[PDB]
Amino acid sequence: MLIPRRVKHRKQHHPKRSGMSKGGTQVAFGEYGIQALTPAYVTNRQIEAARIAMTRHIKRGGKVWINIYPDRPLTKKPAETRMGSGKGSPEWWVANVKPGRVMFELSYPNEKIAREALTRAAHKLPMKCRIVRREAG
Amino acid sequence: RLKITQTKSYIGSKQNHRDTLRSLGLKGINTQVVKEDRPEFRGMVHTVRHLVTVEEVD
Amino acid sequence: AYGVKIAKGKAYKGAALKRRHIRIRKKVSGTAERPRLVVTRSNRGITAQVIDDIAGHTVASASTLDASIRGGEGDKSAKAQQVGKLVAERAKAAGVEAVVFDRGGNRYAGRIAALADAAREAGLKF
Amino acid sequence: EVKITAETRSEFGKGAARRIRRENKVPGVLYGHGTDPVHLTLPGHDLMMALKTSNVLLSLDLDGKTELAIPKAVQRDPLKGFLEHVDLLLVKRGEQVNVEIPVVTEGELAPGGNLLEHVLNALPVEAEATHIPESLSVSVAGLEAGASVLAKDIALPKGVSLAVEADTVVLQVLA
Amino acid sequence: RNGRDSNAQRLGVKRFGGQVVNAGEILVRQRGTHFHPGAGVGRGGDDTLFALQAGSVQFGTFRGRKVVNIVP
Amino acid sequence: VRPKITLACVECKERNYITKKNRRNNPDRLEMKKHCPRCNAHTAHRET
RNA sequence: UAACUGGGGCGGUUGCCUCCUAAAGGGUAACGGAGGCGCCCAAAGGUUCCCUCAGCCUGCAGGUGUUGAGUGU
RNA sequence: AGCUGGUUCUCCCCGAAAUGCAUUUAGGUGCAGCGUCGUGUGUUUCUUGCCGGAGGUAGAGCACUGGAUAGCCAAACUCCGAAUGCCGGUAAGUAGCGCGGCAGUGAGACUGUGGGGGAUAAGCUCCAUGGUCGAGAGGGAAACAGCCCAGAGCAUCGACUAAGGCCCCUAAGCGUACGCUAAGUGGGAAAGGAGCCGACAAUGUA
RNA sequence: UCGGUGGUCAUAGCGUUAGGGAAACGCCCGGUUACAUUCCGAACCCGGAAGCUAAGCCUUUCAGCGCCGAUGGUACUGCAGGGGGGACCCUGUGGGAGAGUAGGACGCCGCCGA
Repeated sequence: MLIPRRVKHRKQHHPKRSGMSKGGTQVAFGEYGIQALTPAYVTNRQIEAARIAMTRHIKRGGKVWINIYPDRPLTKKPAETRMGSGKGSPEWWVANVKPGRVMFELSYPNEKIAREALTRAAHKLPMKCRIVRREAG
Repeated sequence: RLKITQTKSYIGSKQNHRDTLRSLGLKGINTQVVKEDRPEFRGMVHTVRHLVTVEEVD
Repeated sequence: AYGVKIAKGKAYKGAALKRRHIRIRKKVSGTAERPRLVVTRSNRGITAQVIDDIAGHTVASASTLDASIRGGEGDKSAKAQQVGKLVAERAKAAGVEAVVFDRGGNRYAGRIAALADAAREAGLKF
Repeated sequence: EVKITAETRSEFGKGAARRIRRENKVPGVLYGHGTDPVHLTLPGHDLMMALKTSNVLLSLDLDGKTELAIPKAVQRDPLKGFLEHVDLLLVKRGEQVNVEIPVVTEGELAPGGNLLEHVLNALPVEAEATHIPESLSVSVAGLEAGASVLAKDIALPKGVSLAVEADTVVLQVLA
Repeated sequence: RNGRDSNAQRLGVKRFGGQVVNAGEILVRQRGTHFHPGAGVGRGGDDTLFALQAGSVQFGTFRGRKVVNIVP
Repeated sequence: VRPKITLACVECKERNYITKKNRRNNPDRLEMKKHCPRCNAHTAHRET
């Protein structure tokens, strides 16, 4: 489960979600990828659940890259506490994913199994996703 | 020359839009003013382009 | 100007002198009323010109290449006395009374003192 | 060579270009060889069919004047995929230009959990503007993990030379 | 343990280019020398830039560094 | 630790200036020269 | 026998300096996000003159190094 | 009684505030902001064009600091960097300022945009910048201070329009022409599945 | 055709390649005094002119590293409107980057003295 070993500021603002991705819109490492279609915050738990889905489905061979890293801290106050008296402690680590970002990458010999593994991952994610193939530049 | 007619109310518009209409000489709905085609007046029309209609008259 | 870099082995004399010259030129500017009075100190001779940095032009100038000094008796220290005298004359001629001396990076002693004194007794106010 | 009809663009800016794409035409600019850029409007559909091929040679039927051009840079909508802009570079018959050619790997890796990584999607080479090969083929059969194919390992067709240092890795095989 | 701040200082440029000034007016209030003093401009004790002579304010780059200048 | 001293010269016998000075660093009665306005001279003001 | 206070009490804070929030002049709130101050130096002030560092490599010395060192706090 | 209530005839002209600093201070008050009247000044105000300026936001980027599997991320990162806004000059077009008398206000609300706290809540709360209500009648949204149109001196059994509408309730089209929808979709909603499903609370259609 | 002193502050730099000594600049050899070294005439200061362009300096080749860099488009945005259950998305009119591409560039402009 992915956590930053060190972060300069524990308490941070909510990463804004307007606009498209700055970059990382195209398959870079593997042969197949998951491209987001809507903005969201993907928590470190959600990335882990997706990663297990792909790796378990292929079961051997093939290599999976995770292009995004959940390094933005989100905070939550103790339950049943009135408003005020400071900010809460960080609870969830989120990667600010915007539309167009390629999140996961996968290389595998069999195309059908690759697509199936990618789809199983998508249903663990909180946004609409599309499967993209590496364009032969 | 420009024939400028005010077609929309000034209510709900920004303060500078109100002053632009006043400077053009417009004073209400359906009022008209005639001005020379000069960069200042073309600019005033553009500022309140949604509140006036401009017709080109010799 | 904006200073120069440092040097290594050779060219350290040149860089250090130039770097020193800039240090002196951050408080000594060539005005219109009192021009600059740069004085270069080479191995052979010693030149001195009266520059107008605000305009960029040079008003007067004298050196050891002039006939008055080029070939004669005396060591450098006494040889700068001629250079001091003429440049004072060539400055008095073109309407100049007060000037701002600058060392040029080298220290104020020996010829630089001697040249200054020769120019200073000729009328110019330092 | 692909013949495509092209019109001249006179309106520039955000509003003009959006209207053009709304009409299903792709704005373009033709430059190179010290000439003043010529601003073009292109038929969107004919363009995409032509651009399916990498470094396709286009003969622009520009206002009764035919000019040779090569798509140098193309801007696509990052999400929907339709063309937004084309940069066309002038090329005369038989002059050398530097272009990127995709590499297609032939054969099947040696059996095992070996995977092929494309470190460079396209190999930069200089080739004659009219005889640009569609792709460069590489034999990777029998390769094992850790084996890396260099640029100088690629068998170029005649008339093509590398535009990158000979030691740059293009392909690699991972566990 | 947060919630502490220092009340604002109103720094910044106080006379802009093309603005006619009288000798001694404040041109810039600043921390450090973001702008250096040029012709006819003096530096105060706390980096303040003030005109030495009446004229128009004009910014520029003298000797590779941003300066303020007064043009009589 | 740093007390306020009052300087005074040997002529005007008027207390002109006051300043800080670390006791333990300068235990010896501090001294310097100032402009005494009564004397109108640059005399020496021995610390009181 | 104080006030503030997402009712009041409990807890916390109250003046000054720096940064971000602060939306490219200035200013701008919250029991918003990070820190400091209640000094010190008789030189760590003034002036004149002179020098350039950190880091790296080689065996105090040499080569490289233009700011990545230092600037009482 | 820093508190609650009450304060009686009319019309004409103008017409706010719910903000800043400080406060044994927070539902009070002093000063400043915003109103009015008198007097002096007279275009000095404001709007638009052009001209001269400083910047470090949106965006973008990794050259510094940090995070991080050649591709990436950052309120307290910046090699870069607008649009606007602000200061001054000038041209054209149509209130400003000084000095005094008298105030009220200093509990704001919703809606558009840029943000913080909150939980990618609240008809929540705290800021910045517009609008309306407050103090605003009239028309529309079925009713509905804050939304859309529009600023009511008075009369009018005339005409043209704005938002919104034109089968009947109810003023005006069963309008003309092309195409789509078969679900009363229109007349509420998601991941997801093959206009549809997903669809699901209590008085009575609703 | 070179020496001194300025402006712009890399389109100028860095590196690389071939050279130059007519005056000039410098290397250069010495420490007698004035002057100096946290020790050393290495540096500063002093007095000359044996040798030399080997280095500095000047000229010169290369676009190699660094540097500058359009037009077109895009993001963004003032003003005015739409849409969406919401996070948010879109357009008309005015303005318009960053990155990247074609390319540029082995500086340029003054004043004196030989």
